Amino acid sequence: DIMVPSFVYNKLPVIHFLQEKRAEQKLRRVLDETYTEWTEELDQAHVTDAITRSLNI
Amino acid sequence: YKGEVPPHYTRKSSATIEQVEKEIDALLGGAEKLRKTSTDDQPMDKLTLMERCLRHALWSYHKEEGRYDFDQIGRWVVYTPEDEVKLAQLKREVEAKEKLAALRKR
Amino acid sequence: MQGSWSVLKKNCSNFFPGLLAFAQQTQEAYGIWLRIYNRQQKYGPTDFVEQSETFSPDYHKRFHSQDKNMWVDKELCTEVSQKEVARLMTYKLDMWRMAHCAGALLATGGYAIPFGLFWLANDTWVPSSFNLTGEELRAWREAQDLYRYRSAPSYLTDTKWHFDFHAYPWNETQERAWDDLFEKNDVRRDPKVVRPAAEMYDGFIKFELIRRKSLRHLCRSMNIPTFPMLARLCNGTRVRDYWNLAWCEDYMVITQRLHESMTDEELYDYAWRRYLAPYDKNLNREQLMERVEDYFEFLGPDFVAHGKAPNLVILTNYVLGYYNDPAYLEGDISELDKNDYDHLASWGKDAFLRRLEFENGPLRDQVEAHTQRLLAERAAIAK
Amino acid sequence: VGNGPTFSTGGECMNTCDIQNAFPMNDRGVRSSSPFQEPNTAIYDSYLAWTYFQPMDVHIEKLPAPEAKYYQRHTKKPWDVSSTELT
Amino acid sequence: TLQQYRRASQDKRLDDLVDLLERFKPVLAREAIMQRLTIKHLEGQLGVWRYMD
Ligand SMILES: CCCCCCCCCCCCCCCCCC(=O)OC[C@H](COP(=O)([O-])OCC(O)COP(=O)([O-])OC[C@@H](COC(=O)CCCCCCCCCCCCCCCCC)OC(=O)CCCCCCCCCCCCCCCCC)OC(=O)CCCCCCCCCCCCCCCCC
Ligand SMILES: CCCCCCCCCCCCCCCCCC(=O)OC[C@H](COP(=O)([O-])OCC(O)COP(=O)([O-])OC[C@@H](COC(=O)CCCCCCCCCCCCCCCCC)OC(=O)CCCCCCCCCCCCCCCCC)OC(=O)CCCCCCCCCCCCCCCCC
Ligand SMILES: CCCCCCCCCCCCCCCCCC(=O)OC[C@H](COP(=O)([O-])OCC(O)COP(=O)([O-])OC[C@@H](COC(=O)CCCCCCCCCCCCCCCCC)OC(=O)CCCCCCCCCCCCCCCCC)OC(=O)CCCCCCCCCCCCCCCCC
Ligand SMILES: CCCCCCCCCCCCCCCCCC(=O)OC[C@H](COP(=O)([O-])OCC(O)COP(=O)([O-])OC[C@@H](COC(=O)CCCCCCCCCCCCCCCCC)OC(=O)CCCCCCCCCCCCCCCCC)OC(=O)CCCCCCCCCCCCCCCCC
Ligand SMILES: CCCCCCCCCCCCCCCCCC(=O)OC[C@H](COP(=O)([O-])OCC(O)COP(=O)([O-])OC[C@@H](COC(=O)CCCCCCCCCCCCCCCCC)OC(=O)CCCCCCCCCCCCCCCCC)OC(=O)CCCCCCCCCCCCCCCCC
Ligand SMILES: CCCCCCCCCCCCO[C@@H]1O[C@H](CO)[C@@H](O[C@H]2O[C@H](CO)[C@@H](O)[C@H](O)[C@H]2O)[C@H](O)[C@H]1O
Repeated sequence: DIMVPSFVYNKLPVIHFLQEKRAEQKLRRVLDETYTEWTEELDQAHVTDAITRSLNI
Repeated sequence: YKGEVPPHYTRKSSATIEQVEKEIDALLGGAEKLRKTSTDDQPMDKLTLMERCLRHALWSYHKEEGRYDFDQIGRWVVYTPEDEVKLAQLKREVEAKEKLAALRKR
Repeated sequence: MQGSWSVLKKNCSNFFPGLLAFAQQTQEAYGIWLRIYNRQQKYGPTDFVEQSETFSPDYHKRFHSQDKNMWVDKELCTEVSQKEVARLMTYKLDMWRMAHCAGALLATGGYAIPFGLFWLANDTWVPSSFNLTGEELRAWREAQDLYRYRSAPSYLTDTKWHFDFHAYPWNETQERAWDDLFEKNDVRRDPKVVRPAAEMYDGFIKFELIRRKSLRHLCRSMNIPTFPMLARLCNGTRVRDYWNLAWCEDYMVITQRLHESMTDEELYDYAWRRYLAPYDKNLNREQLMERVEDYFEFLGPDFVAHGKAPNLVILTNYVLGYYNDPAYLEGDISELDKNDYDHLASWGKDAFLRRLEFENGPLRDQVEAHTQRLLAERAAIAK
Repeated sequence: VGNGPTFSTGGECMNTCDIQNAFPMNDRGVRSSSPFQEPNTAIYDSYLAWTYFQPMDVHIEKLPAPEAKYYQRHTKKPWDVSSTELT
Repeated sequence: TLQQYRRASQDKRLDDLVDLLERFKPVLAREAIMQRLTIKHLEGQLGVWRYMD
């Protein structure tokens, strides 16, 4: 009735703060893993050059 | 050059990109009053981080699809000089192919 | 699970058929265990067979050592099949509970009968053989899962709190592993990220130094009877035997890829015996396979290479994390619009409360300035 | 404003307690008496110093109510008793 | 042909975006709950039992 409730009450703030920090850490890790991917595709100039070779020009 | 068609992947969900964009807009619209701007060098907020991540993913998907809206891509995707360089290359290629069409049609 | 009259009737009806089935299972499991024990004694390492002594560095109390007193029989498939091992494990659980009940009966003579009535009214401690139909088996499994839910969070909190209050991780990767190990089951934990916590806790506490209270919590979470607990080296022996059998079966399955060919119900039972898949979650084959593969990955390549599993304490914490459901929250958000201290409104504010409101209210700056100016004037007059 | 109590403090000054970092600090430099944010927290100096928070009428931009799906967790168990019911 | 190539990757990205949205929604819900709790706290009408619940 008295002791355990008082100690739980004393615990509450630190746990709340630590859990808030943990959530912010999760969000930060989520953000840090985002990178914009740039893909390289075969230049069409080579395709045009090959077309010329097929044209036998 | 590409290789071969990659193995089929099944959407574990089902929603159009338009539906996703509308959902994102609704989610970010309710927090506009709470959302507060700050200096670039200052730490960001939860709303700002969520908006940046969502818009980055959305605009990356759009650019991959073909909706080359550079005005928003330069805002929600540019975070590195490499991004700016590859965007410039993409912006010249896109706008050059367009011009060449008019010359080749006329 | 709380006792009920319906469960009491169910168990009373199936009491003697259950005992007969238990006796038949006892014969079969004795045969299986005889085979396994002979194989261990013949091909087991010298330390394992001789029961090498490992003493704690503080009070020199002997306890089973994971490296020496636990051995994985890579070639057990020749003599014993996976199904036989699972049968042996289930019978070990049932025999433990039945042995405790029989010991109580022998100790207290005919005075245990009302306690037997209490026992039969709950499916928590009755053998699986007492269920003669699918619905009864489902209810029994639900009771076992309820007990696991009741017990596991305490064990997890004990471990986490003791470590976090008496030590900290060395490097960032260990920090991430420790933080992600104790996440709620609603999220999926990557075994690769979490594995280093095993080495960290080996640095902190091995299975040979496990405390008696933590052991009691673990036994509660594993549906192992704990009364009378006695010395920590009895339930510790039970846990060691169960996990040794589980590791042998896991090695067999991994080597032979039996889980892929394993049917849905058998796969679910296999996961359940590993404390990975509660029945109340109604998991499908995809989720069961994902969790089983995660468990195998957590075991790591070294398990197949040498038969050395990670720290048993951290392994138990990881597996039991699936029973750590998110803390319940029921009620609409509108309930936050009410007031909790309306009954005090009639009392009003006394003089001290009025003073505090005046000093720390919106006019606080004005009052502070006035008070400081008055005090400065009085001090100047005094000088 | 009402005369109701607030988060209990135990007569501790949060600017010097062993867990002071868990209490947010306001602009005035006075740490809060509760995990929440308090603008008008103060410190009083009796034989021992103690932190005090005076409730006041303040408006905060209220985010719209979310859906019940995203904050309700129906994991209640027969043994579970809520803090309100316990009270 | 390119669409056939850039189809599975696009599907995975879309699913990841949906999952990210579903992951962010609970955070906003918690933030709203904390805002309401703070509002009641500043009025002196918040009990510890309610906060823990
Ligand atoms: C009539 C006199 C009565 C006297 C008073 C008694 C008072 C009650 C005390 C308890 C007595 C026993 C009760 C029955 C238990 C069931 C049998 C048994 O041992 O089950 C195995 C099982 C062993 O547990 P474990 O942890 O797996 O063992 C680890 C070992 O490594 C296991 O080794 P392993 O890993 O190599 O595996 C081996 C396993 C492999 O086998 C298998 O896997 C197959 C299955 C075998 C076991 C089957 C058990 C079935 C139990 C249920 C039976 C049916 C119940 C039906 C109920 C309803 C009926 C209507 O086989 C075994 O389990 C063999 C264990 C060794 C034998 C133990 C028995 C010794 C006593 C009997 C001989 C007496 C000789 C007297 C000579 C007199 C000369 C003058 O027993 C238990 O669960 C332990 C008992 C739990 C209760 C403990 C309560 C406190 C006891 C304190 C006693 C202190 C000394 C006495 C004084 C007390 C003063 C206060
Ligand atoms: C036919 C059948 C088949 C054959 C037989 C087969 C074998 C059967 C036997 C084996 C069965 C084993 C399994 C049993 C499972 C069930 C155990 C159990 O009881 O569960 C709780 C069970 C309910 O279980 P449940 O609802 O299923 O919940 C289970 C949960 O999982 C909750 O689980 P939990 O874990 O939370 O519960 C555990 C709880 C279990 O405990 C309890 O739950 C407490 C139960 C009693 C509560 C009583 C509350 C009400 C009090 C009323 C007071 C009187 C009111 C006024 C009456 C006015 C009448 C006119 O705590 C403990 O385990 C503590 C253990 C304590 C051990 C103590 C050891 C002492 C050793 C001493 C020191 C020695 C040191 C060494 C010295 C050496 C020296 C040389 O409790 C009850 O049913 C309560 C019954 C209350 C009866 C009425 C009040 C007493 C009436 C007395 C009448 C006296 C008449 C004569 C008077 C003469 C005067 C001259
Ligand atoms: C506001 C006021 C309210 C009212 C208050 C009333 C006044 C209370 C004031 C005093 C209270 C504190 C007293 C403390 C004393 C010191 C205790 C101590 O030092 O313990 C150390 C230590 C602590 O135990 P532990 O093993 O570490 O774990 C204890 C936890 O509670 C284990 O917890 P867990 O969670 O790990 O396990 C949970 C679960 C786990 O589930 C299981 O374990 C499976 C089921 C197991 C069933 C039992 C298996 C037993 C196997 C054999 C044990 C050895 C027998 C030795 C030979 C027999 C000796 C009698 O176990 C259970 O549910 C246990 C069920 C037990 C039910 C019985 C509890 C007593 C209720 C009253 C009935 C008797 C009334 C007599 C007086 C009235 C007569 C008219 O005790 C032991 O080592 C246990 C030794 C037990 C020996 C047998 C009992 C000897 C005492 C005399 C019995 C007389 C019987 C008379 C029959 C009727 C004649 C007419
Ligand atoms: C209603 C019934 C009433 C019953 C009353 C009787 C008492 C209760 C009965 C039993 C109750 C159940 C629970 C008992 C405790 C269980 C402990 C436990 O879990 O052990 C697990 C453990 C199993 O674990 P494990 O891994 O296999 O092996 C343990 C490891 O070695 C562990 O490795 P470690 O690293 O820990 O190694 C250390 C370990 C090493 O020890 C062991 O573990 C080995 C086993 C014990 C060996 C004990 C004998 C040592 C040599 C004695 C030499 C005496 C020579 C005297 C010559 C005199 C010539 C004139 O421990 C020690 O070093 C301790 C040594 C003993 C020191 C004794 C000091 C006594 C001081 C006396 C002060 C003065 C007294 C008053 C004045 C008297 C004189 C005027 O069990 C055992 O090893 C043996 C358990 C034996 C249980 C007791 C059996 C009771 C039989 C009762 C029969 C009589 C009944 C009378 C009834 C009367 C009417 C009612
Ligand atoms: C309603 C009330 C009615 C009246 C009630 C009357 C009450 C009388 C008050 C006086 C009683 C004092 C004794 C209290 C015992 C409980 C202590 C306890 O729970 O402490 C927790 C204590 C705290 O542990 P923890 O803090 O969790 O962890 C610390 C360590 O990590 C733990 O790590 P660990 O487990 O590895 O280390 C411990 C373990 C490590 O050691 C081992 O593993 C090796 C085991 C070696 C065993 C050696 C046995 C030697 C026996 C030789 C017999 C030779 C044959 C003789 C035959 C002819 C003569 C009969 O060593 C032991 O604990 C065993 C020590 C030797 C036990 C001897 C048998 C019990 C004697 C009880 C009577 C004592 C005198 C009483 C009168 C004076 C009182 C001032 O845990 C233990 O000690 C666990 C084991 C407990 C065993 C004793 C209890 C067994 C159950 C009793 C059954 C009989 C019931 C009779 C009922 C009578 C009703 C009237
Ligand atoms: C009341 C008491 C109740 C007791 C209950 C439990 C009883 C258990 C009995 C088990 C009997 C096993 O049977 C026993 O097995 C061992 C191990 O294979 C055999 O052991 C044999 O092979 C081993 C291994 O190569 C050799 O180290 C040993 O020298 C040799 O004898 C025994 O020759 C055999 O007799």
